[PDB]
Amino acid sequence: ECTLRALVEEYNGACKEAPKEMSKQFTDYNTFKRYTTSKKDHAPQMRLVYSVRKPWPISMTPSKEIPLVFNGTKLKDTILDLGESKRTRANIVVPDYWSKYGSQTSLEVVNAILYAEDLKVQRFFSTEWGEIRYGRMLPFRKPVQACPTIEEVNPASIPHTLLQVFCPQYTTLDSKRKAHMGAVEKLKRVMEPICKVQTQESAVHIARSLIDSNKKWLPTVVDHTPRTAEMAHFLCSKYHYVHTNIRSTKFSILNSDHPRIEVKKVFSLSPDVQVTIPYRRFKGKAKVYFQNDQIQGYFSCTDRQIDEIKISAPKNAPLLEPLLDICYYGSFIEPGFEQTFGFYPAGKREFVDSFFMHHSKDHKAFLIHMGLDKDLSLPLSPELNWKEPALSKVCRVTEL
Amino acid sequence: DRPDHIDSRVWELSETQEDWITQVHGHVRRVVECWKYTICCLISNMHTHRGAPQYDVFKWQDRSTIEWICSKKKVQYPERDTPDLYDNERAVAYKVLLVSDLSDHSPTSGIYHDLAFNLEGEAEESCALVLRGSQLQDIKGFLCRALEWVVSNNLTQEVVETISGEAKLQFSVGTTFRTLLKRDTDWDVIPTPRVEPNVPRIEGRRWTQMKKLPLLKEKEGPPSPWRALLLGADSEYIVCPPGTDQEAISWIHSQSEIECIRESKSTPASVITCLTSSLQSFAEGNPVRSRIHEDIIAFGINKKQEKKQSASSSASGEWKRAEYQVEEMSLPPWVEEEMVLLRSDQEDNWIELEKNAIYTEVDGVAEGLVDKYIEIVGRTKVASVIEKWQIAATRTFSQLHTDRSRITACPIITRDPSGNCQFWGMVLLGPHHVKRDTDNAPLLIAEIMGEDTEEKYPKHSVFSLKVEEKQFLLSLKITSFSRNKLYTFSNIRRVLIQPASIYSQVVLSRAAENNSLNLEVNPEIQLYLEGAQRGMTLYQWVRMILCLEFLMAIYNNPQMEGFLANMRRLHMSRHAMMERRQVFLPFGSRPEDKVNECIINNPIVAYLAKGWNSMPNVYY
Amino acid sequence: MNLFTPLSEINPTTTQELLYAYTGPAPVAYGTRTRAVLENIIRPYQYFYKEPNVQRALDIKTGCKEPEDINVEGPSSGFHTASVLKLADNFFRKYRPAMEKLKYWILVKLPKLKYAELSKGRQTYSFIHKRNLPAPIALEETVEFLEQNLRRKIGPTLLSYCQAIADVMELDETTYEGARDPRPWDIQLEEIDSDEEDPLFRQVGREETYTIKFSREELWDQMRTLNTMWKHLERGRLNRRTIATPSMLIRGFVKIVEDAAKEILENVPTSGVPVGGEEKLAKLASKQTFHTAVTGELSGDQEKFNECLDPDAMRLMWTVFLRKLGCPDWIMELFNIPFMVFKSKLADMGEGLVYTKGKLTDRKPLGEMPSEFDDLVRNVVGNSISCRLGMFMGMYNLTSTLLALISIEREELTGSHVESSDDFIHFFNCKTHEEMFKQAETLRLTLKLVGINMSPSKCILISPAGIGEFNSKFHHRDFVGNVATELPALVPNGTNPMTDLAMGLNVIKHSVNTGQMNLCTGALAMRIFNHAYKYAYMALGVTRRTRFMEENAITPLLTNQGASPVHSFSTMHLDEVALRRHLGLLDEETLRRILNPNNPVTQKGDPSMFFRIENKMPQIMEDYSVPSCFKYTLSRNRTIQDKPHKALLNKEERYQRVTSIINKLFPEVLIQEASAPGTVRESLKRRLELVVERSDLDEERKKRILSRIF
RNA sequence: GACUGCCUGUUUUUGCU
RNA sequence: AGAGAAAUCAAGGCAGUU
Ligand SMILES: Nc1nc2c(ncn2[C@@H]2O[C@H](COP(=O)(O)CP(=O)(O)OP(=O)(O)O)[C@@H](O)[C@H]2O)c(=O)[nH]1
Repeated sequence: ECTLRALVEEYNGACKEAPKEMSKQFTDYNTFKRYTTSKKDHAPQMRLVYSVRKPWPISMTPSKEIPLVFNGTKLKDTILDLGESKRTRANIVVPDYWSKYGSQTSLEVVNAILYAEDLKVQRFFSTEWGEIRYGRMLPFRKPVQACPTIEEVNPASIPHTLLQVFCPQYTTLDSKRKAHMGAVEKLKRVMEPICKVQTQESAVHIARSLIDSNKKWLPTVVDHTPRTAEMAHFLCSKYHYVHTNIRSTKFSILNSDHPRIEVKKVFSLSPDVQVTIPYRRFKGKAKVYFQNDQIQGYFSCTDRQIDEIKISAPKNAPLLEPLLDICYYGSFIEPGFEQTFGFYPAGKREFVDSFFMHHSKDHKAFLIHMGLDKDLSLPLSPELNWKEPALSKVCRVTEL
Repeated sequence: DRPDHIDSRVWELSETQEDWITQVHGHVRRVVECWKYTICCLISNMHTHRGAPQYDVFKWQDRSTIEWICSKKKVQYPERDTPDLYDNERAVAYKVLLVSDLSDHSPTSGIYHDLAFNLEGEAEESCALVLRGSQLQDIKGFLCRALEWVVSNNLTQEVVETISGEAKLQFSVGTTFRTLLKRDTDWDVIPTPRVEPNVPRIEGRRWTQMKKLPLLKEKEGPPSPWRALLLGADSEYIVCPPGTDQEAISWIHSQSEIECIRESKSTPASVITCLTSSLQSFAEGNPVRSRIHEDIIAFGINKKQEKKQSASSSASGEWKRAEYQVEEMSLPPWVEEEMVLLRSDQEDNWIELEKNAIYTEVDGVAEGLVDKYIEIVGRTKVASVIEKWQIAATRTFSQLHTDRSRITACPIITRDPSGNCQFWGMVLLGPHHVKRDTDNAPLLIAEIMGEDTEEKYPKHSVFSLKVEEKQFLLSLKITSFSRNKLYTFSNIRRVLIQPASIYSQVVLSRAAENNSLNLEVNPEIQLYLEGAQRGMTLYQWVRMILCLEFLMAIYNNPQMEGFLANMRRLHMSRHAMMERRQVFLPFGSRPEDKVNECIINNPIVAYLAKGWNSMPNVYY
Repeated sequence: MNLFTPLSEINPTTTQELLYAYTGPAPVAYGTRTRAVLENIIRPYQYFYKEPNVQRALDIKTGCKEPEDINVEGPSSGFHTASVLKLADNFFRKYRPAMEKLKYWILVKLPKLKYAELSKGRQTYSFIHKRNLPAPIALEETVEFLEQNLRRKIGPTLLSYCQAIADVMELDETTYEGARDPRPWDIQLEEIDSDEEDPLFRQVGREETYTIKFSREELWDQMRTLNTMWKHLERGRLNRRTIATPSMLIRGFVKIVEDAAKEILENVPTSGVPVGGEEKLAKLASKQTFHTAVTGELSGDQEKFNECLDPDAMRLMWTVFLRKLGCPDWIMELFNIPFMVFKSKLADMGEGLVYTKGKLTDRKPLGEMPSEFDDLVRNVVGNSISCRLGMFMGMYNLTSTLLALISIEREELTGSHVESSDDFIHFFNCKTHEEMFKQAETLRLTLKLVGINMSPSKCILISPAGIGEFNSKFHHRDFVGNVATELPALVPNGTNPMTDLAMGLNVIKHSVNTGQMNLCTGALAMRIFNHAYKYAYMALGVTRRTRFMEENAITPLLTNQGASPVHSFSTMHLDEVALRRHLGLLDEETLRRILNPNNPVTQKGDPSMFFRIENKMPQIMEDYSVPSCFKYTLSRNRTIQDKPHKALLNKEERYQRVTSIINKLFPEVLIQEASAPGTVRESLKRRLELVVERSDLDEERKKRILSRIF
């Protein structure tokens, strides 16, 4: 195939011309991706005026669509710029020449590149403003998500979600588990026409922009939403204010001998600094029926130990985080309720997030507390997935 | 450093799998991992079934191809716990786990069926079953041959430590580096001073109250001259018939007579030939002209060599440390007349900024305030001076090739709404090769005057210009202007922002109190004018704020910067006392000494100091 | 000044904007930095003793002094050891969450810190080329040096880099074996990459070998040596200061220490050096619910901050924190290396003091002829001079703030303190004026205890709180925006029209959000920036661009092309291209051309890009402008020719070739860092057979693709 | 010496945190 | 000359001839 042949030829050329640089470690790419002698960022405001008026003031990769002379004007130069492997100089009118006498692209490609920007423009030209009300407003800066997102994602799951969007085959099971399936398909659908090796560099940035939730410090007079945060520069000020217009599971305790007891626990950072965080716990016997999208089932409750669990799930459907929530409400697994993760926590939000990440990274606690057996009739595997060929299946589990 | 019993290929392959230099006994761990890799590669040595090798090795392979092979096998393995090698004949996985006791039959994981050896060859019973006898013999050989290596290099404790536990981070500083580190400090690497922790009780000094505001000193000396590049308030233009720049320069060059009224020693009167040649060349059609004999004097060509030769000729014989003295000059009397002339009212709007788009009523309010500000501060002499400064700076900076050896002409021509050309003056760029940010480009600026002074313009040569029965004054000066200053004066219109900010704050505060914007408010603002508290109307105040800011910008030397930085504190203290609040200072606190050091020769700093010290110094 | 002080309507504090001479020529430094360097080196030695005695002070290694030696009236360099110990203990006893987060960073975040973070810096001193070079180049050359001398492979983590630096000094002699261009004056052209009626030529480069040898002492001196430079465009001072840059052999250690200080300071409420830590001062100021009590406000600054600071004091503070936390010995043996190296610092002297004989001047070294700095001749090591006391430059601002904050934690001081290097502000809340004076003097003396030394003439206390200043942010019942502080940033940048417009709009929007601008100021700023934008890009009057568009019927459709403004005040966040598309200014025919990925002119970049206003604190902005044909890059500077070290061009072009073969086989390094263990060649190989094997082609074709691979 | 040709206008020891 | 302020620019390198 043509692209594979070109890749082979490029690899051979890299081996031939640059043998020393190709013998470096792969992790060095994080350093030599930026290895340049250019200093085009050392106070460039003082050089703009006479640098765009200088002969050959631009850098252009060699191409055939650009004639040497167009209507008496020398558009491009035949000499490669120093320090640049595949770029030469040209006249400043080449950007203007391309705007009319240039090649075209697909309409879908234009929309893909102009996706986030057009979404912002539509959001601006899609709402009805109020009447400017003047007064001695008191604006206070608060951390608010500035740019609206297609779907809420954790800051740590963004790289994994992007890897799933672009390179689902060059990823691990852990990275797939840490992804945010539910927003990956939207990005794939809206990004497909541009997911090419030619434009993968520019696609990752615009895909992150739709998914990143950077928390900027912005003035406010009323509690902003993600929508009314990117526009805070003209909706609120010191003088005017225009008025614009467990995780994901259901518990259903159902049958229960006693209600959820709350054992308040105090973690002592110091004799003088202490943190009090209570956890919900089931006492005695209970029968709780859960549901998560297409997976459903109910489990028995014997003190803080999971007596037995049975589920109905599609075949080869991941089930790690649902059973992690199941362990969360009931406090069936530790550490995460009684003893710390080696470091004393600060708040319940941080504590619950850490409980989620630590146990999603390693589910050994669930297996060791839950039950394992040597047979084949058991539905799940040590990896917490539904029917599959595997060994040492998780005991004390039946079908529903 | 590679043991002879370990293959070279596996050694170079294990070199970078894990960081062995920052691990406790990292070498022994690397040797153990090489042991495991040689065990797994030694297994499946040419062994095959169907049409593929019987065992697939997963240790130290690229994870992408590992996932690909697992996908071919319809099974998923995590990174944190992945089996060593996978058997496809029995469809089960395995992990080589060297354990000294050999009695730990308990499986480490249920995902993969583990296999173990006892460090001298014997395997666990299920491991013996799942492997062929030849493989067992080969493992016996490798373990014994590594055992002699372990015994010879007496590492029998490190090997069991590494096969027992996991990796531990370490960072070791050697004995040679430690002495070099401790050469210049009394303490050691981990400071352990043998002193009891306590806070000493130290006696200090009392804190004094600044009862009266400091009085800035006023230097005494000759009046300061006009050191700015252009002329400022004493700058006029010649009305010309409508047309292009060349069509006006030709008209000036044709209908004019040049005679010298004043001839300063700094700029010889013989440099007028360069100006006449430049105007002639620009009239013909070529802005860039070659050199003439007078250009050497005009732009100081080959002046460095001449000065160096003269300095070499004139020698004394001491080689003393250089002492540069900066002359102290008092406040010139032309600052007040400059400030009152720059506030004068013209007839045209000299601020022509393209209007922004208006999509929301917030912008309509925003553009209304900007339009009113431009109306206030546009028909004013200072606006015209800002304009002429901007054209003078930009038509030189843009056509400053920054590498040139011929004289360049950059006329200062504007246009009135009636279309008549306005020849403010001409800037003659000379041979320039500026690279550093401190290099100066030679200039010869000819400018139309309104009135000569000879105590304000000592280095300017004044000529008499007669154009159609009208008598103007032409001033020629020899200046050297750096690239940074040309750049920062190309954006001279930015000075409008600060008075605009003040005006905007006043108007928006009035709108806030009235809950409605007026944009026509003319507030009465009280100020310490001529000592007594008088009042202005925010229209001439903002105008003269603009004039003062323009004078400050064109006179921005390090003295002005330091003076303002050390004067913001005094202004804040004045604000504090104006609110019936008391100000206290530490022992040796004299905040006026950091201000008096910046008052040396700049005229605007002297004007600001005189304005400060004319105010009341105590607020009862 | 009488026009800048309104007595009615707006207050004089709102007129601090007018007290800036910005938009004018920023002061620039002329000549030799050697006098400033020697002054900044002799100042710590002069201030050690109450009676100035430089000669005795030059024999002091650790600036520990008895309590009675501190000059309560004037600057005093040094510290009190017992006071530092007790103050660090008091700081550790409070702010326990900060210490726990430090421990988390040490045992969860430090082990996986990569040395590739050193490449995101800027110009560093190079011990091989004896000049300042870009951070990636210096990092590459020092990594190659360590690999060649230690005969092993440097680990990706920064801990491995630091261990390699620690181990290379154990050797006696070291060599580099670099590359040079024999004759940079013999530019030779070859016809390559094109021969079809449009010939393309690329310059060829000849290479030789340095083979330079370093001994242990010379390498140690180069590690100690920190190159000095003028601070150009320094707005705010009459006297020019001097900046300095350390070598690449200490920068990893320094980064470790500074990151530890960052995750300490981001969690304490008394620090302002966090970026989001300057907005807590608004909360402190709004905390004005005093119950009719004497509440002052002391805004001030510290004199000789980099001179009166002994590295041993902050070294002791760091080891106290690490010992009370429970960290192992090697942790404190890793956090103490930077301070002991800078204890033996070798400041690089300039080109020599200016000696004159009549009118001609000569640049002579410090040793030759008598000068004012005759006491420091004994400290001259070649062209570099040692200085044990003082910091001499601000590489440690975070841990310096840490020292100033541990000084704060006493029992007498019961106020609110905010510390940002030099500038600071205190909010006393006492019962009587005498108690306030006692607390202020206790503050002064305690900062002098560790050597912080507030400038007497720069600290002003207002007994009724409400008026003050901090980092050019003035306070009068609230913090008033200062438009002047960001005026030098309204000039268009110098990268390309799209990025320039994006940065201009983002700067104006940020100034509006912070309160430094409002409706009219922001709109006028935009109108001025638009004209500056159009002029700078040859879109005003008759120019070459306008001519080329005139005799080619190329109508202007973009702002950089001379079209009408499209960005309003409400739309600084919107991008030009999408805004013009929605309003009907750009048709699909033009869009499919300018946005065509096959553009030969567009240059790929990143949303986040370096932004420095004028020699100020570096900042990071957002560049959301789409990669159209107008997002180009300027031509490379060609001063590098005629220089022996032009061989860096060949190395960087080879590295660009390798970066081009990567990013095409590895669609994952764009999203995250590179983590595959092995060489570039082996990884590229394996990925090639993987991509060809995972494709859908005939088996014989796959075999021939494999055969063509070598 | 100067005198022919070539090169560079941020990379010449000079914008660090 | 001048710019300027605590010391610099007012062109600098290289190859050949000499
Ligand atoms: N790393 C950097 N630190 C800087 C820079 N500019 C200022 N600083 C910091 O500011 C402080 C330097 O201020 P000085 O030591 O000159 C003290 P002050 O401001 O009072 O000046 P003088 O009164 O003239 O001594 C010190 O903390 C530095 O780290 C800079 O460009 N880089």
